[PDB]
Amino acid sequence: TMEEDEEVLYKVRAKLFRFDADAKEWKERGTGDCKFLKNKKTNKVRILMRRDKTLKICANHIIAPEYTLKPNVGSDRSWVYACTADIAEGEAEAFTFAIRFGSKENADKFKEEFEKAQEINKK
Amino acid sequence: VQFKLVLVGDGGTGKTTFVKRHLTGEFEKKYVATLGVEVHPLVFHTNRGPIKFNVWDTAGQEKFGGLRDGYYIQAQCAIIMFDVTSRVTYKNVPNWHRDLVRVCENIPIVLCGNKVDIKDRKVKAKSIVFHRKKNLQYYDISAKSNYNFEKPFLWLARKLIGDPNLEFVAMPALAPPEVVDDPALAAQYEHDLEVAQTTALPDEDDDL
Amino acid sequence: GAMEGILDFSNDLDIALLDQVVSTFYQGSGVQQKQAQEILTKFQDNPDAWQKADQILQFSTNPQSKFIALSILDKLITRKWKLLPNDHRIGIRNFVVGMIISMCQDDEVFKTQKNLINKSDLTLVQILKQEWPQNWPEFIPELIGSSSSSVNVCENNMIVLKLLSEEVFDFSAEQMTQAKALHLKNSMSKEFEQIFKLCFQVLEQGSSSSLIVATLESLLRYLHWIPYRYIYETNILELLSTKFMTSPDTRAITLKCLTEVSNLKIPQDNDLIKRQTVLFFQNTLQQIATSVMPVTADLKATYANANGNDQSFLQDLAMFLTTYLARNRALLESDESLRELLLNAHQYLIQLSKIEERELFKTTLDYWHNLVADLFYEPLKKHIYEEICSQLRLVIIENMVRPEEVLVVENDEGEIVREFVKESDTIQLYKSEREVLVYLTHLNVIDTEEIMISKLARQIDGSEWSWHNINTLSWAIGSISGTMSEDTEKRFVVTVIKDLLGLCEQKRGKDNKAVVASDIMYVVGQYPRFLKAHWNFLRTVILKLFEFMHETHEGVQDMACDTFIKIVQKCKYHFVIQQPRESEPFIQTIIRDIQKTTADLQPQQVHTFYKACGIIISEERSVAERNRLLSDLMQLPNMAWDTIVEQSTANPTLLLDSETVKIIANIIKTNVAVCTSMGADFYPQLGHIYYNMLQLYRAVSSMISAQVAAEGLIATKTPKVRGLRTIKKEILKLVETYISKARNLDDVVKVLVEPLLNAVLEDYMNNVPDARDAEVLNCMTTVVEKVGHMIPQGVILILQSVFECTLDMINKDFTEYPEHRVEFYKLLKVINEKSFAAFLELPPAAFKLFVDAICWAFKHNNRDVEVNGLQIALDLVKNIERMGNVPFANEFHKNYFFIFVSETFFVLTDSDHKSGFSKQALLLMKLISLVYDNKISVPLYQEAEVPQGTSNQVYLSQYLANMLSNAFPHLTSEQIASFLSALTKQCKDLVVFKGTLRDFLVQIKEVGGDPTDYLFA
Ligand SMILES: Nc1nc2c(ncn2[C@@H]2O[C@H](COP(=O)(O)OP(=O)(O)OP(=O)(O)O)[C@@H](O)[C@H]2O)c(=O)[nH]1
Ligand SMILES: [Cl-]
Ligand SMILES: [Cl-]
Ligand SMILES: [Cl-]
Ligand SMILES: [Cl-]
Ligand SMILES: [Cl-]
Ligand SMILES: [Cl-]
Ligand SMILES: [Mg+2]
Ligand SMILES: [Mg+2]
Repeated sequence: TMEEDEEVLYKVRAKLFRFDADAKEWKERGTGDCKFLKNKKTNKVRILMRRDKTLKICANHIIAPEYTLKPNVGSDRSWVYACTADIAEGEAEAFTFAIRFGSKENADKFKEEFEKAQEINKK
Repeated sequence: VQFKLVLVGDGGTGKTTFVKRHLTGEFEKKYVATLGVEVHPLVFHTNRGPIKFNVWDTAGQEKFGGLRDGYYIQAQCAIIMFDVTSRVTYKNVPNWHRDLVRVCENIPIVLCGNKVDIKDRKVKAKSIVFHRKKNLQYYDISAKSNYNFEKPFLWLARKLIGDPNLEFVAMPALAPPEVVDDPALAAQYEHDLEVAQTTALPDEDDDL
Repeated sequence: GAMEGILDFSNDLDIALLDQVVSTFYQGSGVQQKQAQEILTKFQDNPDAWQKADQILQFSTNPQSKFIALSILDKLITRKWKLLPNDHRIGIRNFVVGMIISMCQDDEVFKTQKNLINKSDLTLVQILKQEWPQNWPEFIPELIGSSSSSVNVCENNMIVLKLLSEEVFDFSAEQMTQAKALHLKNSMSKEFEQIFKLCFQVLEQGSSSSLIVATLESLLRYLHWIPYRYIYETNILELLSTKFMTSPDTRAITLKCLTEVSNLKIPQDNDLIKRQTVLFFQNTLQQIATSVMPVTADLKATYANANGNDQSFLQDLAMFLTTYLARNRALLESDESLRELLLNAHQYLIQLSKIEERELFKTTLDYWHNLVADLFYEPLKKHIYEEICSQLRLVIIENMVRPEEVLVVENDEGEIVREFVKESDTIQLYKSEREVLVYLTHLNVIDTEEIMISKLARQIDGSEWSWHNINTLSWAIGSISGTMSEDTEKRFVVTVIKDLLGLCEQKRGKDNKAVVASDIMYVVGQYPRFLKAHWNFLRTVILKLFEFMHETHEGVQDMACDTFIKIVQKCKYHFVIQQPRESEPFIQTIIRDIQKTTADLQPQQVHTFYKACGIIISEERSVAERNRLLSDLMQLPNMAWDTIVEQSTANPTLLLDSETVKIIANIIKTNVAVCTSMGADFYPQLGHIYYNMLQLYRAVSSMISAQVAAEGLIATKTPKVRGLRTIKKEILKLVETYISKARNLDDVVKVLVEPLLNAVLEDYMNNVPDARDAEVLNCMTTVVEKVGHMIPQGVILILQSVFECTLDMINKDFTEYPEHRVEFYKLLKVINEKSFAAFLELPPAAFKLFVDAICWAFKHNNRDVEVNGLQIALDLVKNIERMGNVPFANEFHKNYFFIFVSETFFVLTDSDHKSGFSKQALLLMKLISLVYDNKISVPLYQEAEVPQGTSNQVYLSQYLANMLSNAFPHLTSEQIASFLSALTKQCKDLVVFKGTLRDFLVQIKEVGGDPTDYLFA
């Protein structure tokens, strides 16, 4: 799985979207467990998310200190952010993601963990 | 290791939506009728290595049928789709099956009843028996709720590889790039993110 | 690029280039494959492409190219064959026949090009459907004899005959007119003596050939239709049941042939045909036992290994056994020399029923239902099957699947969780299992209890403990409720409850507690009769449910509330009375600690709890004590409500608190939930809130409009506005819920309706489209349905406020505003049914939009819209007819009769609304019968158009002939005239009328349809 050298800092169920600006609409990329994984050798923290049943990767990127979580006009339980190097589908790509959770509490927990992981990565 | 899969069924039953869900994760809500055929490669990781389906997603509307049974040549498996909210699409399943097996006489075939997420169901479980004498696998599926959405490919893979214990496994996850561009230095960042923020996410009443 | 050259028909076709395009499409990938696809489709679609087929078939080196050439001819043959001059048809016939013979006589081509030869055979069969036998009387004699000169040609002729039989008997009903289907069936029937002669000879002189298999494949098709004497008066049954079962390469097709034989309903007075039906079964089962596997074989393991064709064989064996035995097992039940055969066959089915494969298990379960239903009714039969039924009890009890009520499930990581989705397929499988197990319990109640009771002991004593084992056992125990005596049930259920309770006290961890709790809840909810008669148990059960409502597992809490509802719908009486040994009725105890009990429940589970209390409360029929019980129940929401209204009106800006909006929505939802179960009895509680609720509706409506104006349409997506609109929706839902169940309709009209319409109608009409709630239309539908006849002016006001503005939302496309679409036509349906006078009071321009809206509904593929649109048109035609010979009705027909006829014809004939065929035909029949019954009092035509005095009958046929001539120019005048003559004669006979329409739909898909086809009836 290439996860055996990592510690699960945080896990939450979520639905991930990517923005398609050609169509100016959000498109689902996956639903499943969003995991914050800290590599035990480098202490680098990444988001890794796999789809239910197929276990296919829909998010794989470092939680960069440069990223910023922003609200979406329609939701009190989601965050959108620009990511510049996600390798879920092969070569590194940039996306505008949105990630939605089961509750506002989960979304607030995710944001606090996201920022904790950003501090870890700055070292 | 790749296998040709033809996907057939009446127009609007959900063939392209089902394929797009598997390709990209998305749920396409609009109905854009397929013109002839669209071919999409589709890879699954298994405990027996990767399996690749070349998915021939064919047109169900007669006036868009293109080459019709010409698409079936050299197929190694197939999915016949119908819509459990539309009885006419089930009544046409014998017709699609007839055309298919006249070209592909000995292939594994899954019969799929789509849209089982809709509450007002018209083709009830007990009505669905066409697969019995024809040796097809049957699944209730929903591309919308993803109920059983992996099962047609898992069953076909087990038949094509010849291993009933085959399972999907978690794809490898390489360490992602650590040095990345700051998106906020990209100038169009402010415009691009505002558009994303002020476009509402779909289905805000869903549980996720 | 170079590939496009094949589309230029002003040059000779570059055959090598076609083959490369084809190769790129089939063997290539990416952009090149996709470009080649578009080029091939355009080439195939060129109306002159068939002139190239001869050339492609002779000179191409690509079998796929030749397949496509045949597809091109196939389109020509099935569609425009009759325009070709006869020399061209004879010519095409000759080189298709010649190519087939040539390919079969080349051994290497016959072996390697099966796809292409099969396609050519099908193409020939299409020619036969056009030409045979009237222009080809010698085909069957020519086929039969050409078979003797070559093994390959003989085999391929079996393929041609198989396909011909398929096209004429199995797939004709949709694809041919009734008359042509009958013509081709009679033609094949006339010639079948010779065909069977050839088939039987091949079968006698062979063992395992590809020629044998092909011949048996053709026989499988014949068995659908041929006379019985060919099966029972030749040697063919012995050959099928012995010789062809021995060899594996003929076994699968022979089993399928024997399944088809097994379904014919024999002449049941004939003792010799009966002996032959017994014998072929004896032979087949003997072949299975000695050549394939003995009756003791572990078919579960065999199927799971999935070697070779084992799975298909075991599927086909189940189909054979169930088909034969459902039809013929009585032939085996009285003769004692047949007992072992009867029981071995059923023992094979027992083994098949252990296979882990849901669809196969359902196939055998269908048979078991057939068997046990018969043993339940038919004297002196059940003892024959005692050992089979005892084994079956075990199989079903050990393989029960999860009932709908059980909300906790084991996920893929091994955790017990609330179910994500309902599973209609397993819910149905559970109900099928319950049906069989109910019967089996009646057949031997002692065996059933013994099995279940000893299985339970091995769960308590741990020797067989597991989630799967306690689950399947508990589900089986619940499923047989109603099968036992109340006295055996008493001891049985008492035993199961106490044992399951002890299970729950013992097992540690959230997961084992949630599993055993769900099993306790399933069992108790299934046995209301026992709980009714035993208050001490009912009380502990209910109190135990209240304990489960405090568990951390949401699946357990949800299930406790649903089980509460389920028990109380049946046992409510024992909550409303005072029990001996109890200080007060239990309903009053429940109401008192309602805050304590529900404290850990989520809002929607709290609402279910209140709905349950509403069920109990409505058991009380003394009006005074019930209104007091209602008042007692609603204390906490009424107290929250009273607070909210005094603060909300003291400063209208307290509603921007999003937490206040949530509290308001839950108060209304609590009222909806209680009103759902109490119905008309809810009226006192609605009276306490009604006027302040409608004021809140207004205040919320103003905030929504102000938010949209200040922030734009995107405001409707915000959590704030969605929360405000939920207050409006829940308020409409409460009123709709009450009015749907109300009995005092005078109070509805005199107290409720006027403030309702003042509060909702103008707000709907004067909001922008994206702010309009489709629930307004839904609420108005119930108002019109229940009291529309008492408020004719209100119905007119409803129409004026919603009709044109909602129509304008939904008449640019078929997709926008899906809820409004559906509710819109539901409302128009009930107004047109119950208050048709309101449409008479429309100005003519608005009535015209009404007709437009109805025909617009025809054209939807969405069934909820389409079905209501066709019903409205039918009801409107009936409404107009009931008015008689008056100006409004005469003007309706002159303005709109032919619009309805032509719009109905358009959706009938355009091949995109086939789901509505029956209602379309019904509507069209009604319109035509109006004219032939002379119910239209004025001329449908203008002064000059035809001679004065001309009947509407003559003019209708002339309008329709002209309409059809221009819309289907490829029909001859006679086709159109014969079709219309049949259609008008048959307008009192729906099934015949529909057949004539289906025949028309066949004929418009081709050229040269026979006009005499319409004389079929
Ligand atoms: N509710 C529901 N809708 C679905 C589901 N699957 C598909 N749909 C919808 O139904 C329509 C199906 O469209 P397509 O997938 O394009 O249909 P198709 O079968 O590919 O049609 P052709 O390409 O014409 O043959 C789309 O509007 C989908 O959004 C489902 O599981 N549930
Ligand atoms: Cl169902
Ligand atoms: Cl071919
Ligand atoms: Cl005979
Ligand atoms: Cl009762
Ligand atoms: Cl119109
Ligand atoms: Cl004519
Ligand atoms: Mg499609
Ligand atoms: Mg790196």
